[PDB]
Amino acid sequence: DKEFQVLFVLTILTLISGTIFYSTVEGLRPIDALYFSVVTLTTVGCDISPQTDFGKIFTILYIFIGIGLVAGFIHKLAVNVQLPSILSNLVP
Amino acid sequence: DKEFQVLFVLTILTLISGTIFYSTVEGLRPIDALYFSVVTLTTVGCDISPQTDFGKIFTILYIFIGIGLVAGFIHKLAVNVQLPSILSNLVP
Amino acid sequence: DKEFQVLFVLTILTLISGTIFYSTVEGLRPIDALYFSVVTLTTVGCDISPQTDFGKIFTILYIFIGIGLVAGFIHKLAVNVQLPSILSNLVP
Amino acid sequence: DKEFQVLFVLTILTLISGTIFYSTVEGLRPIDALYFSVVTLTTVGCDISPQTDFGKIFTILYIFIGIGLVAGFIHKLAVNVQLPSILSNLVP
Ligand SMILES: [Cs+]
Ligand SMILES: [K+]
Ligand SMILES: [K+]
Ligand SMILES: [K+]
Ligand SMILES: [K+]
Ligand SMILES: [K+]
Ligand SMILES: [K+]
Ligand SMILES: [K+]
Repeated sequence: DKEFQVLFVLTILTLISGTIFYSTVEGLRPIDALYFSVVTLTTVGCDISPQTDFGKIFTILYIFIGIGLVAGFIHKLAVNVQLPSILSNLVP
Repeated sequence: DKEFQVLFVLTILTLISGTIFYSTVEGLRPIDALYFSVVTLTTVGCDISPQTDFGKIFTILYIFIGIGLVAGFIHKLAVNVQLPSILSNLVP
Repeated sequence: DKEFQVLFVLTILTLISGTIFYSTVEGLRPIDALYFSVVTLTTVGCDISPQTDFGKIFTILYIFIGIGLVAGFIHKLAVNVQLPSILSNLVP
Repeated sequence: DKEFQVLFVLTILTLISGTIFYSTVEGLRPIDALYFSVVTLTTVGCDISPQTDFGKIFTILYIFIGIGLVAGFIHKLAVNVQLPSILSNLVP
């Protein structure tokens, strides 16, 4: 499934970029920076906000450019990969 | 309505898993753990974040795997079960 | 536009119910209770969480039953009512 | 691509309006006011809430009127402008 892999690669790259940015500029531990990237792009959010003007501007751009991609990835992780499995049982 | 029941079962199982995980690893009361699972997977969020690295990693995986499912469930709870009722009045 | 009015009425009723519930059980001012209802059902969220077990259970049910409705309402407020206006200028 | 530009213009105007409102009434720095507008309309949210009744009422209206628009803009920024680029490599 190429599109799955493609959306996966772009998401991975997006999250790597976010992890690097927030670990460097906002000073988060790598794991916390990946968490922040993930909850931002899925719109889940969390209890902290960037506190540098650079972090705020980057987050604005990051959100606008990443939400669509991660939403597409979540969609296919659910429908091209998850739906079939569901049918694997509910029909004999 | 099979698909409704199926989405319902998978959602229940997802939420049970989350309740168990967050009550065990993050140490939340069962009710708070279910709340956290629910607001996470609907992307509503809340004022607390996991504070163990295990909780953060699990939440990343949980979000990615659960959002699609709960969104589908919410869709059908609204359209295969809620829309008809609406027509039950607005047309004689 | 009937469906607009219908989605509007159901949303109003949903928000009224939320305002009453959160002003009574969580003890919020009416305006804060309406804010909480609105940011919950649009998944925007805010910096506070219900602190009674009754408020948490109600919010779980409220979210599951209301998000679909408000999403439909937001969709039509944007497409059956907002899109035409946009065309009102960008084409002579 | 006209629709892209149109959605872009309406989004810019929406965000400008939010920046002005929150910098004036809630007293946020311009950059923080734009951040608040952006995380509100993308439903990402943040760790602060308006504290004037005027800010709460405006945010209710702002959300209802803006979410649809920004969602459409995010969609096209991802599909009319981002998808082609993706094909630019994954096919020779
Ligand atoms: Cs959120
Ligand atoms: K901050
Ligand atoms: K959200
Ligand atoms: K929050
Ligand atoms: K934390
Ligand atoms: K959302
Ligand atoms: K609380
Ligand atoms: K506040």
